[PDB]
Amino acid sequence: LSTELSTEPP
Amino acid sequence: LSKSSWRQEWLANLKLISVSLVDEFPSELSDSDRQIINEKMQLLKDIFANNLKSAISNNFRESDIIILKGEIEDYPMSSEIKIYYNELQNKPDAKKARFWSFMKTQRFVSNMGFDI
Ligand SMILES: [Cl-]
Ligand SMILES: [Cl-]
Repeated sequence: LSTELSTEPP
Repeated sequence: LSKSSWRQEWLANLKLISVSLVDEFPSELSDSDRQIINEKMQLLKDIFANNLKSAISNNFRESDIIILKGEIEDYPMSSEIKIYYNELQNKPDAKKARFWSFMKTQRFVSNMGFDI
């Protein structure tokens, strides 16, 4: 899975 | 991105993700503490399988998300999960898996619309 999507919301 | 757009992008990805929930407790705990963590892990397994629609994997090396029973830094050097984590951190081009503590996972799932 790609590392671009953050676990924490914007 | 807004929180709404962030949630929809995660949901689309979670349908195409394999999740592993590890067996290993990183440190010495009482029977009561282990039971409390295990009950929380079981609830997280149900949220990932039924609500987030991810595949549950029995092999942490065949997973995109790895749910831990503590923080990764708390696992001993001899631990299989810790070895695999260290091996992934050293390879810049390697396939990336996320290693999430059960507290980080609880916060994530709550940010997805399933407050636990
Ligand atoms: Cl934790
Ligand atoms: Cl945390």
